Amino acid sequence: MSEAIIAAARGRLISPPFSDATGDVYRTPEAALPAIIVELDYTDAERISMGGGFIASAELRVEILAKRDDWSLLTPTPANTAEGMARLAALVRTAILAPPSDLSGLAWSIAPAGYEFETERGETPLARATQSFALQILQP
Amino acid sequence: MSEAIIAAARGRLISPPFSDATGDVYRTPEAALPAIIVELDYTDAERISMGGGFIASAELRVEILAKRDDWSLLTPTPANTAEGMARLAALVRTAILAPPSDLSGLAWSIAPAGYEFETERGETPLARATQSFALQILQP
Amino acid sequence: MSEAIIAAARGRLISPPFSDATGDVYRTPEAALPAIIVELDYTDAERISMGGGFIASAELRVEILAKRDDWSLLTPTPANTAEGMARLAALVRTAILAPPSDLSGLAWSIAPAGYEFETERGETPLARATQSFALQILQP
Amino acid sequence: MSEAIIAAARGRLISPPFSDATGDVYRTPEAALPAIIVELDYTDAERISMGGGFIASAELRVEILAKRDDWSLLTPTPANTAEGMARLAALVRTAILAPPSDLSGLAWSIAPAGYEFETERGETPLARATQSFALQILQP
Amino acid sequence: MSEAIIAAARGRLISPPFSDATGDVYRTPEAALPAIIVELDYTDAERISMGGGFIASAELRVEILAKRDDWSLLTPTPANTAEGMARLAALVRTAILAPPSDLSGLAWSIAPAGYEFETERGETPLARATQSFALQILQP
Amino acid sequence: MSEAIIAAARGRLISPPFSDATGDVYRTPEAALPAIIVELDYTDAERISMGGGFIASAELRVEILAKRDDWSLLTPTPANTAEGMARLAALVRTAILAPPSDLSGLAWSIAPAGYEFETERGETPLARATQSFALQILQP
Amino acid sequence: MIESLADWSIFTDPDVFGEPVTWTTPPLPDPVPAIFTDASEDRPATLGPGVLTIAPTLTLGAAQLPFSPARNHRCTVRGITYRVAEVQPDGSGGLRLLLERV
Amino acid sequence: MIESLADWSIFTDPDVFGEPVTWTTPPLPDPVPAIFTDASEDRPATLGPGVLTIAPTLTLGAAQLPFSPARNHRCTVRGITYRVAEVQPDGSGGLRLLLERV
Amino acid sequence: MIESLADWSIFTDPDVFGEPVTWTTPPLPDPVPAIFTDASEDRPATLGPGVLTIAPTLTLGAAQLPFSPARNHRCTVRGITYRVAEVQPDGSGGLRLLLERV
Amino acid sequence: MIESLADWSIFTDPDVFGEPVTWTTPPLPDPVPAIFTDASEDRPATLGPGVLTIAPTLTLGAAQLPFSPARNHRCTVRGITYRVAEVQPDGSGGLRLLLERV
Amino acid sequence: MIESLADWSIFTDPDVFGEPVTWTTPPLPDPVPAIFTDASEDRPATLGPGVLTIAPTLTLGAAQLPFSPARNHRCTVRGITYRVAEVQPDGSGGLRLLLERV
Amino acid sequence: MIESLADWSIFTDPDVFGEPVTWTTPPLPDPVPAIFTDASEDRPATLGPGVLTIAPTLTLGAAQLPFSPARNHRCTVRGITYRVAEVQPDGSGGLRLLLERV
Repeated sequence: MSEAIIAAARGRLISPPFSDATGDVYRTPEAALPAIIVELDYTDAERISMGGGFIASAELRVEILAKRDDWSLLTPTPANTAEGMARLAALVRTAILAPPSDLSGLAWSIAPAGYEFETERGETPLARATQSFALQILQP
Repeated sequence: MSEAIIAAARGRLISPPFSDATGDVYRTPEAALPAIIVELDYTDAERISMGGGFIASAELRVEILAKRDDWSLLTPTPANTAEGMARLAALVRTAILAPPSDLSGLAWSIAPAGYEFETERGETPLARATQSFALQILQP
Repeated sequence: MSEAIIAAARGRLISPPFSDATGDVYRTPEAALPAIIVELDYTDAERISMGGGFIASAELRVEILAKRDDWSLLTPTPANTAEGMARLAALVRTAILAPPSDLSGLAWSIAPAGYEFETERGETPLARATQSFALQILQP
Repeated sequence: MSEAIIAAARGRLISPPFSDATGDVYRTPEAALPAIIVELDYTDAERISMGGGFIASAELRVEILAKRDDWSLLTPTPANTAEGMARLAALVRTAILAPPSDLSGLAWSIAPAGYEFETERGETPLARATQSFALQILQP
Repeated sequence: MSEAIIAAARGRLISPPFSDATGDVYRTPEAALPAIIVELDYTDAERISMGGGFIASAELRVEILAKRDDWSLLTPTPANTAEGMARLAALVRTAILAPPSDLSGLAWSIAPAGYEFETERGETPLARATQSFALQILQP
Repeated sequence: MSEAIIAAARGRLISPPFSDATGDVYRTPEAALPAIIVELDYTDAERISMGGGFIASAELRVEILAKRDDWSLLTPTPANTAEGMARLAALVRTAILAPPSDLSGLAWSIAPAGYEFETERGETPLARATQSFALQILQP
Repeated sequence: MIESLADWSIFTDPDVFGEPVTWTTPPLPDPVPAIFTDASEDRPATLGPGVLTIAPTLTLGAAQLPFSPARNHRCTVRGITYRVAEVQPDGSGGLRLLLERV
Repeated sequence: MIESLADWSIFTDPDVFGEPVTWTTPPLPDPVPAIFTDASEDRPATLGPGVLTIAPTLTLGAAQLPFSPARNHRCTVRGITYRVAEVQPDGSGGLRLLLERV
Repeated sequence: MIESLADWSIFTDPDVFGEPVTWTTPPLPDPVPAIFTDASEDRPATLGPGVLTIAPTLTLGAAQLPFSPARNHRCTVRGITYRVAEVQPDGSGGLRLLLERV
Repeated sequence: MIESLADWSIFTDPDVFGEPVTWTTPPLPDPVPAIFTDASEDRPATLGPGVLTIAPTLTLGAAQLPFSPARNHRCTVRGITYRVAEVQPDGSGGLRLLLERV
Repeated sequence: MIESLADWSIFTDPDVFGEPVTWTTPPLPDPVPAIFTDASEDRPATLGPGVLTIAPTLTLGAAQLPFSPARNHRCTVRGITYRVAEVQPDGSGGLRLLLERV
Repeated sequence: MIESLADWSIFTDPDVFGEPVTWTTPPLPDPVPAIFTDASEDRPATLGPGVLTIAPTLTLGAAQLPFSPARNHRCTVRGITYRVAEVQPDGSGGLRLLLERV
């Protein structure tokens, strides 16, 4: 159930103080400097039991775009892309990979599939961070 | 038998209130905002028994293109691509993966091979959803 | 022996009432609306016995190009690419995968490796169908 | 020893009545309509025995380019690319994969790795045929 | 914890007498002829224990850009790219793969995944060296 | 230790009577018709023992560029690319894969990973030959 | 928008470059001028050399037309029936139509 | 920056190329002229042939514009409401807007 | 379609650019002029350097031509026989033919 | 090198195209003119549609400039501070600067 | 074909652009003029930076040429022997030759 | 080859475009003029953004040059030493040199 998992993510990632927009093609803003977007992506699948059941292999991708003081919350040198991206990412990782059961349950495993920091040259420097989380969800 | 399976699909996917056109190259309309198309795709194969039989590995791809209130049937925020695509997709998944035997029988396994939501920037926003279903069909 | 297998194919696929031309680069006609072409393709290989023998893994590709009433022989909606392509293909499959021994013998296994329907936008709509058949032939 | 194997090939493929030129970049002639070229290609490798030895995995590629009556030696329809290419290729296969020991010995296995027929649109039609033969040769 | 590992790297690679800048898109200087940059890159992952734990597969990439006498510290012919790159790299390898425990501990394995020397034609010749080090870090 | 292995190679390949230049980007000469260049390339790696050790998988690539009489040292037809390249290559192979222990020791295995002959159309014809040798070297 | 009538009229001037067409569908009761252009069209085949197919696009003054610019309409050029397969705006109020042959 | 007023007035010139539009957002009183351009855009589908969609944009004189060149504003062209989806500088102080249809 | 006769006559003009050819097919009596163009075409080989092949084509006035613009017809240029391998419309009623050498 | 002074003065010409800027770095006294150009740059995101970012650059007469054409210097355009992020020669002695906004 | 003699004579014009060459092959007596053009060609190496090689070609009037336009012929330019490695038609009856240096 | 002396003198013309250079190699006495051109070259890094490097070249009249057009020679432009790293013919007898900075 993507909507529900996305909804959990929507609640789980709305906490950073900035709007999260997912799949808005027309939108490509720079005004919303701190940027968050969560994607449920794809689900591959296999049978469960004899007499009925299905399970899926699914990937959740979280992407963050940022500039300036958003990086500089506390520690020095978050302008450095790596430190800044890591600083936002680890907490984000804990947000999604949190202890609460509802968030964990529909997700089953919540392992970090991948991590990345990327650099795009804008006046204000913009950097992209990806946090793939692999969740296996039983097909309803 | 692609035609029969496609026919089952044709019956199974004609229910959303909009026409389904498959493989029409010349046609690329925007007037039919809610859009559905079902493809039987490819069949790989292996032998059955001694003395004769064949079975195939086959993929069925279902694609949906949509804009505006088609997304907004009931729940809020289906403009969000993920929620909207999921909303149409899950029911579609149940349509094809339905309990009726005839639909299930020629199909054998009906597992969701893949899922996706895609974004194209039109005045009205158009979003593409793919629902690969893997069916193994005995070659007649 | 490609020529012989191709010859068997030549006899086996000449039955649809239209000429079959294979590997004619200069030729790319639209006048021959119903179109058939058979290709022996490639042969990979391994040893047989001790003291001498060789066997090959080989692929035979059959391609069909069509427009209009060629699709509409009997059942309705063969304009739909999938139904039309399937309609011609299944019979073609039976032609090549026929019971006669000579056709079967040099071919050994005759499994359908793959299937496809494709769409090209001509005034008259033209659609391409591929029917790979895998034949393992003992190298003479 | 590529030169020796190539030399064996040079003797073995010089028999068709036309010159064989290998690796001549500047040369790209149409006057030599029937065309033959043999390439020793690459050698991958592994150890032999304890105390010393090496063996290689090697590929020999034979390519034929042809037009007109060269195809039409005896049987009808060799203009058809497949028949024509096969007609030249099988005999070529026997030439290289011949019984003589010297040719076989430095070559060890002489299996046909691959086969192909290709089409290029010249006034006179030109068609390319590839006959990869895999030979494992002990490194001297 | 990328920041900490990057911080260890930051301390560990700051020793060559030149600044290290990581992920600065706008910056592409030639004034800082000797150049160093360290990237934590990506982390794939798997479960630990029953009841909780996670571990990651991670890659650390170190890149060096250089010209002139930076190559020529002591031995002759470091202009030769290979010697020069190796000369800087081996010591760098020892820096990161050093005996100190803190550096080793968060890193666990510190194996050299890959090595490379690259050539770009500037008035002063510039050469790029990559030293991937694979560190498996327990997810906090 | 790339420098040392490269140094061994430097001594081992300096014998053909022409200069060897490695990684010179600006340089692309035609005056040095016979051409030799040796590259240590990349090193992948794994642990050794318990308590400490590392070993690497490494590739050494040797490339030769040549024209005219350099090919024609003794035997006829070395203009033919294959014969000429092989003629230089086999001796080169023996040079690097020589019996002397020092050359062999830091190299451990010296197997020919790959071989190739290539053709570029210059007034004087230039041909490229590659002789990958795989050496596994213990990381110091 | 200044051009309007003038622009439409002049190009389509009959026997200059406008071939008169009649819409088979009855909504248009008057013969209508437009520019007929067809050319060789390349439609490849994945394995095959390909086939040389043809296509005819009509270029008309959309503002000139007093009736529905609509797909699925029926029209005939030089006595051969064409279903209007597709229409796409070039934004000049001069749209281009693609007409199926059937 | 010499062009300013003159440049903006000239192109906007109503009934030449400038179609007057009004920003239904109350931040703008007094109708403004701008150049409306729309054309066909082919948007593809990964498996499908694609769909012919249309995109309309307004080219306006940004400097001339008072109020705020701002996204999310509301504007209407020829009586059809458009949310100003996007704005991007061409650096002439002549920006181009992209207007959502809704 | 204004060009018709004039246009065809002008280019064909013998000894200017039009090399007269005759269709050895009996469907055509009375020699016809057409523009003969051939150039070098490099055809590649997957492993080989390639081969320099040559392709010759006739550009003719299709409308002027009576009989049938048809593939498989027989024609000769400068005394050398050519089967008309392919014909494709450029849409001017001026088609281009490709002629097999044999 | 004939252009020198003349060339630099001509383009810079204030209120024609040259917007005066001052290097807040004390190395430069006496305001300098330079050409300010900014446009929209679309920066992509691997998964995202992208973001429309903006990049502004100053084109100046390097030879005319005294002091140091140096990165890390401080300059302000129209009262907004810019660090001179990058400088690259076009070889005319007319270099282009890229200025960070901060 | 109107150009024939005139065209060939004009370009060849010695000391304008035509460098006289003689075909050392005995099939050709009486020195011929032709246009000699050589430039730098960068040939790459799969791993290497590459090598700067040079390729020289002769552009000549083929129709003017008597004897045989044939590969493998022997010719010399400015006292340096060249085997005529390749010839390819540009279709003007003006062919281009490629000459091996040896 | 008509251009020879005239052509070389004209461009070289000092203080127009030709910056005089002297070959510090003793093979050349008597200062020579040549066109100096350098620009920015962006060299990439596989993982990095890249580095802005600069490449300077001399365009000279090769025919005019006596001595040897040879690599490895030593030359200086404006008092800065350059080894002549590379030379490549453009075929006009006007070659372009690439000069290492060191």
